Amino acid sequence: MEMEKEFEQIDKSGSWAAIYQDIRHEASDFPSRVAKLPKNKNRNRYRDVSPFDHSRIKLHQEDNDYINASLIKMEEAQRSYILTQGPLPNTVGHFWEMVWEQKSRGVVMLNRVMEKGSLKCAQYWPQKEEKEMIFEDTNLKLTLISEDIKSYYTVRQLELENLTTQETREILHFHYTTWPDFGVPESPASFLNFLFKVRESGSLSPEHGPVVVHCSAGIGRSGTFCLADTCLLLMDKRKDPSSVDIKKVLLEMRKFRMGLIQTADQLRFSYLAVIEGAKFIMG
Ligand SMILES: NC(=O)CN1C[C@H](O)c2ccccc2S1(=O)=O
Repeated sequence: MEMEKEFEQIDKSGSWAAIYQDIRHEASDFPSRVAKLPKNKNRNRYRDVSPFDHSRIKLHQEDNDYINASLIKMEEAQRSYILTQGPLPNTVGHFWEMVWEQKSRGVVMLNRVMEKGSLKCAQYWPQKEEKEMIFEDTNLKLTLISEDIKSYYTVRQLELENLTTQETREILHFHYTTWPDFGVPESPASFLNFLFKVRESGSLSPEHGPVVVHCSAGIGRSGTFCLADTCLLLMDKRKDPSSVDIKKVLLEMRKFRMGLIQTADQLRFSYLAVIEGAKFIMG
């Protein structure tokens, strides 16, 4: 079926939970043996969220190459994404090592450091120009260059220096700051505006490594971001945009990381975002 009328048909029939459970039943199951090794327990935020072995990002390190991060490679859309958990106190150095080694331009953050009164990720970037951060375990230096605070999101320019080689690179930090503590946003308008700002920066384009996107577990809000982006790109590429099937795209992405889209409300929100976004693109 088309999307917008399939949407109204699920609303009128109140069957979002059943649609979402079907997706959960059909989703891929691949091994995640490296994630479960005892030496990696303090590298995982949640015991039930792990990268598959076949698609995990490897650190270029002979001691321990493990990080909780997955490469989502979308062949028809010609887009790739790295989805990862919010960094832990003992993985902030690994996080920036990955950004460097994968040649990423942008980092997309969809959570606040504290939500619901608890810590959802480490404070992994510097908040003042004159107070830079040094990660001694991976030999990187990180400096805040500029910060632009808007009503729904903040964009930061950061400098990452590999202290071994003295090479430097400019990284863009896109921080969506207004996702509610509970539920999903009422309108997708600010989330779509944010997606378009990431696109306009070059951070999603083939001349760079894959964008790094995270929330707390790296599957819920993070899944909503890449699902909406890929569906909109396919609608632009194809002769028949009504042939884009959001459930089929989601199942393709779940071949590369488990659990993408965590609730039936996130699934409904993803439909809403793609529907509204397809009108603004046009024409
Ligand atoms: N002095 C240090 O140990 C260096 N670190 C870098 C950074 O300050 C940071 C940020 C958030 C959490 C942990 C750390 S750290 O301890 O790894």
